[PDB]
Amino acid sequence: MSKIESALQAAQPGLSRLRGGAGGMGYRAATTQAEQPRSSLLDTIGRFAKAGADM
Amino acid sequence: GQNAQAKMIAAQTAAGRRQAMEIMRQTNIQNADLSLQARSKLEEASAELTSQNMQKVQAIGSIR
Repeated sequence: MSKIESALQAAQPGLSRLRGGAGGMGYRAATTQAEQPRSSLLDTIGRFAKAGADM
Repeated sequence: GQNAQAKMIAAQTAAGRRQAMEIMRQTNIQNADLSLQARSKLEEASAELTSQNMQKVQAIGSIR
């Protein structure tokens, strides 16, 4: 029925969040890296031509 | 001199092909430098955010 109030008289443990000294987070990774499908396609065309269509 | 013309034009195929290969080498190398710069920027962000964390330790500590 009654409630214990010492934990209220103090900082009741394990309630919401407790912090230490966490550091060095580093945020996140990256969304891949600049992709070059366009240039790869174009250079493939260039080599194909320079080999077979450039006798 | 048909052979001379063929040799001169063959030099053009050589000029364009090595020129194009070099364009890819320079563009590909620059991109790697930019990626390394991004990595260094990430490291700097991590360091400054750690400094912000350390200041937080003392700040919230005083509040408590």
